[PDB]
Amino acid sequence: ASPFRLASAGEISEVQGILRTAGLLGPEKRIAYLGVLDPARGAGSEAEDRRFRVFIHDVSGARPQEVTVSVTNGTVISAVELDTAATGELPVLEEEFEVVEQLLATDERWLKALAARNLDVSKVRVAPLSAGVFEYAEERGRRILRGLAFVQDFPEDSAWAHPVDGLVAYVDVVSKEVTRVIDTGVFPVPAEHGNYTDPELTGPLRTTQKPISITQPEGPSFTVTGGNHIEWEKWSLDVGFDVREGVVLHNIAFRDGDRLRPIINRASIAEMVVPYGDPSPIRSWQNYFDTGEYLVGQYANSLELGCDCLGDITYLSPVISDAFGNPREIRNGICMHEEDWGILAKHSDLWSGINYTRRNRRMVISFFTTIGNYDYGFYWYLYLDGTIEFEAKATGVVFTSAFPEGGSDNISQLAPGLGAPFHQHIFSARLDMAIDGFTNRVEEEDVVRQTMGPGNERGNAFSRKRTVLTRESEAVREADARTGRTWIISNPESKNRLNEPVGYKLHAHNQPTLLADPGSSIARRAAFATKDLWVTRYADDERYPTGDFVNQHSGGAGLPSYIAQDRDIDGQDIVVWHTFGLTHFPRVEDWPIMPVDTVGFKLRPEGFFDRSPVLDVPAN
Amino acid sequence: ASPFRLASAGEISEVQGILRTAGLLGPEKRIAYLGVLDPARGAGSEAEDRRFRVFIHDVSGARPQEVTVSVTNGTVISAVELDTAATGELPVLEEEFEVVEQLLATDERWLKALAARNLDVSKVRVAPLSAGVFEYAEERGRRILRGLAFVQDFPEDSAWAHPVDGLVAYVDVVSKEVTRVIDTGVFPVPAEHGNYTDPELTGPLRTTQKPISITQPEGPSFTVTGGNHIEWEKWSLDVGFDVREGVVLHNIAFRDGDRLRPIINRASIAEMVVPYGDPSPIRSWQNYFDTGEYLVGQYANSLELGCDCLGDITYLSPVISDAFGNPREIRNGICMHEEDWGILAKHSDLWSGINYTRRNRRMVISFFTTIGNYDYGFYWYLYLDGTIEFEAKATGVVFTSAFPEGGSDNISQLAPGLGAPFHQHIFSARLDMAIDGFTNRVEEEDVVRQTMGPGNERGNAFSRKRTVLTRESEAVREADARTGRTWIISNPESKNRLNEPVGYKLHAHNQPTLLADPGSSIARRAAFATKDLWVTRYADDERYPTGDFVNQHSGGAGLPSYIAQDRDIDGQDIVVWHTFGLTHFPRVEDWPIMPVDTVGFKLRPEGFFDRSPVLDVPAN
Ligand SMILES: O=CCc1ccccc1
Ligand SMILES: O=CCc1ccccc1
Ligand SMILES: [Cu+2]
Ligand SMILES: [Cu+2]
Ligand code: NA
Ligand code: NA
Ligand code: NA
Ligand code: NA
Repeated sequence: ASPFRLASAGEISEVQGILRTAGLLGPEKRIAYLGVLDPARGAGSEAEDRRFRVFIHDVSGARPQEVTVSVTNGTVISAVELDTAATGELPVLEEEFEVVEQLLATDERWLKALAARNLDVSKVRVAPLSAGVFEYAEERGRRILRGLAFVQDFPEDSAWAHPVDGLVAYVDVVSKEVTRVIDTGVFPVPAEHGNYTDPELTGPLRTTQKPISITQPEGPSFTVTGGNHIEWEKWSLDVGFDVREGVVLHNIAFRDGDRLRPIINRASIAEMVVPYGDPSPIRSWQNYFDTGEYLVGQYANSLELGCDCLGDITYLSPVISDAFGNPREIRNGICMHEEDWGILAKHSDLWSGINYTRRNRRMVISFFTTIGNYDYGFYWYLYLDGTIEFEAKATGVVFTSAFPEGGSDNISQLAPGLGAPFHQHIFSARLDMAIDGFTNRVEEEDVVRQTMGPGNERGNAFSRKRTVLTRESEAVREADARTGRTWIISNPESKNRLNEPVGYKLHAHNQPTLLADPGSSIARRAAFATKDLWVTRYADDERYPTGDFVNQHSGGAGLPSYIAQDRDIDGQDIVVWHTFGLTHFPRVEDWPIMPVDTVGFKLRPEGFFDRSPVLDVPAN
Repeated sequence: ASPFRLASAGEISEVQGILRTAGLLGPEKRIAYLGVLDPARGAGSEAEDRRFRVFIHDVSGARPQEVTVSVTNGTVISAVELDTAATGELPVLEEEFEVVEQLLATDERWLKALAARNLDVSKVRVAPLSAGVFEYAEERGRRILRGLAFVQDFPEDSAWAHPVDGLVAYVDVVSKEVTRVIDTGVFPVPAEHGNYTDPELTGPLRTTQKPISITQPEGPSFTVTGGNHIEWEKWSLDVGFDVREGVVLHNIAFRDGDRLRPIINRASIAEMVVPYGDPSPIRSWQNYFDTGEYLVGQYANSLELGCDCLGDITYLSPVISDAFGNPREIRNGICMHEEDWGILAKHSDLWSGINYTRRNRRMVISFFTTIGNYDYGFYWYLYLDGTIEFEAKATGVVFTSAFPEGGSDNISQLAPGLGAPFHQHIFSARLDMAIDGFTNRVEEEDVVRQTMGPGNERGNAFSRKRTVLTRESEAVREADARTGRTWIISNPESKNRLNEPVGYKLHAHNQPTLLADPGSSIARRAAFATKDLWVTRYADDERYPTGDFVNQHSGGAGLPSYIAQDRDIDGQDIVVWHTFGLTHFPRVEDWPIMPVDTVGFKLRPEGFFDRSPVLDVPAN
């Protein structure tokens, strides 16, 4: 009955039938995105209308369409033809991954480049990479992918160990033309294999690890009702799933006495970008938006009990659409479990004689996605004490190149002849805030150092200052680790028992933001990534920091366009966008398969409760 | 047989007998510090000599002494009379904690101040706080403690809820005189209790938490030999314990093939300081050095199975001396166990069809200490992939004051009338490095942004730069989160298979350092805390960043004095000192007992291995 329930196979079958009957899903059409729309603000009228947004691609060159359908009424609500030169191309289709390799395999220029290298075309894998927007006027309005080549010596070989540097091709995947083949010279193809399951490389496997057994003899402490409504240790929320964003959290709230208090209306990772810092023309165009261009949710892994998720695991199996509108289940695509998290609070008192210890725990909601060489785990954590934390785990295989004789300032060496270009992994969290309701404000909090003098005669005092962000034009903020900068989201109309506004404090990791020159193409297309924090006024159609159609969009869409409206955000329905990322100078230890590295953020209560909220936790 | 074994009860009994026979331990003497000395550099002569350093206090006013004894030869090696006005007072004795309350209880000025407040002297607890060095000329060369008062309504009451503001006393604990009683005015004593085990405050305890069972059916994967030598998943180390520093790690090394490769010779938390930022004269002198002034190791808790440490736990029970030279066991004072740590590495490859997942784990070595209101957990972590991490967990009860009518810029309100002054918790990790041996250097690594232009026509390139620190005068470094600043400790004479120096990268949390005015007393006594990183040349007697005798020392001792020698550190036996801390603006949720907050640092291999070191981990 909940409007926030996961999409069902039946709903997706209905969408397909509706589009087919309307003449919108003929043999030349492909569904490039399908997703359920969130209820509009103020859905307290009990009028459920399950609506789906669809992006429809046409493989014969006709204009794509954006379509909204209602499955409750079985109708097409709206249907719009898209001018992709203006508003951007549609996301990459899975079925296009192989088209780039296949088109190059018959192009004379491609074949001549491989022949000069004595490479058999049947052994050459081509990575299908997004094109971006650069200097090539012939690409405007066309659907372009760029291809970089890797050799697979045998079917089970890791191609990433054998990059073919000095060579790149551009392909129009709709007209099926190879527009350019660029060959800047021959590099040796690195010869060592990178097969991390080969006994020659691993040596004998360790026999020293004894098992760790994690069980819950009475089952887990959380309940799931309605398919995706979670209640755990006074928390409640709905777990959604979208093919673009992946796991989405709705209606995060905390049961404080008899009051269910909202905290966050919608939480998601709304974009991610991986910009490469190698100035070689073979790769200087390389920036992929895994969320916006490829849709991370459709590549979610099926997670294996005892390997990917350990303990008493409850699974969700979300349903998405394939390119023809058929429902497809991602079996065991979301793990949910609780974890012990050490000591929560502890004190031994010299005067009362009381010794007190309580243990902490967290609820874990996670999925894993794979797009080409990279793999990412997305983890949401809820803690007993009201903290909310997000963590990204990056692993997989680093993207490789040749390592040039004489070295490089932008590439590190991993093995003889084998390089890995410098790059970043940058995420955008979209936090539709609802601290005790929708009237919220953001304050920037800095430490204040004080001068020794009158009123501070011993020079020990220090303080803090809070600046309210009142309009969107002043709500584009930078981190400052040196001054301990944080941001507080408060409700000025809801006060704690000390008559102070209730609030939550956002703690960032203060990692570097986008490094590229501010005049670059990527700085214009990923403008969100140049600043740590943005605050906008909520609006239904302002969903992604990069806009709706990221692929081959020329720039400026999303957050820079939103904040130009300069809307009031002081005690209003607001959205926080936090940029956070890893800057990756690859090390030898990242090869041939990368141990996990992590980045994230957390929010902690800041006078939201009237005292510690975990006084009622038992001794265990 | 190991020279790094824990001190035994028999060794401490021998020290006592040796000091007694030498005439050094009469009835007026107290042992204020006793600890085993580390083997000198180059102990490859097989000549074991177990030596102990002792600080001897005299309760009758005679000069204290520093004494070194050899238990192997049963002799006093050296004995030096200390001039405490010059070099600092001895650490606070546990038996002095109660002397301050007892002396004030008969002082007419103290009694008049309590009578004006209608407080019964039998209900007034007095916190024994270290004095520091300020403007009081009469305190030079005397052993002073300062007292702040708290009311206990009944024997099991939490006194911290009832601070008596506007009142402070100074006491000479050797001559047993109250030197000053300062009363700046009457504040209401906050009335609400803070008894976090009272059902009136906790409400009914949750019944919703189901048990989590963590077991190791075949036992743990690590072995302990010789009392304190650990081997775990190619790591080996010795776990030491010192009454001042707490847990100390010796000879951290990693078994790479057939070679045992050293990484860190000695790791410890060598100092910590809690400076308060309240300019009230009642508290503007308040800075305690828990390690240097109070000795955190002697207040280590006994850790309870299933409450403090969960899983298959192996305990160590270190032995220390009491004030009379008797051995005293800290039963179960150190927990050791391994923990599952999620995914280690994962990749699903589109071209090879191979799906690969491995799980991570870490070894945990921890102890907990309690000094007055504050409790701290110290956690050392070793990971499968070569990472070393330290984590401090801060909990307990915040130090309180009145909250003034009309508010405060330096105190936050926790309850009606109840304040908590702003303060920091700052730690110093001393890392005696030994990356593949003792010839080490430190490089500072910054991200380098590049301008769009020739050689970077698309404005995407970025790079990094490394600066070698060659002498101590240039090795006092500040964090820079914006440029992703890290520090690399490398061995220029030991190269990986790519002919690059092996190394480890130190990742800091980049939290604010000491906030106090640089002309303050605390900035001079805790000078280490004003900078994030220091590098010194190793020397036997350069143990603490604050010097040997922190209590009432006038300033400048330790690191600022060491680095003035301006010694060569480029490919030498070096020591890294990393400052890291929490800046604490207390929140309502910290009251009446604080949920854990954390800070720390980690070191990751940086071309130390020839490839990932966890390729031989099995599928489980
Ligand atoms: O992450 C998207 C870029 C990509 C896609 C497919 C193969 C390699 C790289
Ligand atoms: O942490 C050392 C300061 C202190 C010691 C004893 C009681 C309260 C405060
Ligand atoms: Cu990376
Ligand atoms: Cu604190
Ligand atoms: Na355009
Ligand atoms: Na909002
Ligand atoms: Na002095
Ligand atoms: Na060293």
